[PDB]
Amino acid sequence: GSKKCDDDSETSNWIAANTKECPKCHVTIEKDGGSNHMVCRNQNCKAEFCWVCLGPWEPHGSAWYNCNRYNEDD
Ligand SMILES: [Zn+2]
Ligand SMILES: [Zn+2]
Repeated sequence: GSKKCDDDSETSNWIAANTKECPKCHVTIEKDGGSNHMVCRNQNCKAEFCWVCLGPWEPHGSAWYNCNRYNEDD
């Protein structure tokens, strides 16, 4: 299956389902796996956002805004 090492981001053959980008500047990022506190890697951005829905992390930080990681209530 892995002919190469998927090291090339240019192809984006892996990012298609193994990674996502910043919803603000659209820079290739990578989920940590912790408390969902995802922050941009772009030094010209560094915006913190909810990786799950790719929305603002600020309302998600126990403020009032709830989100659905893998279990949707919808
Ligand atoms: Zn960004
Ligand atoms: Zn969210």
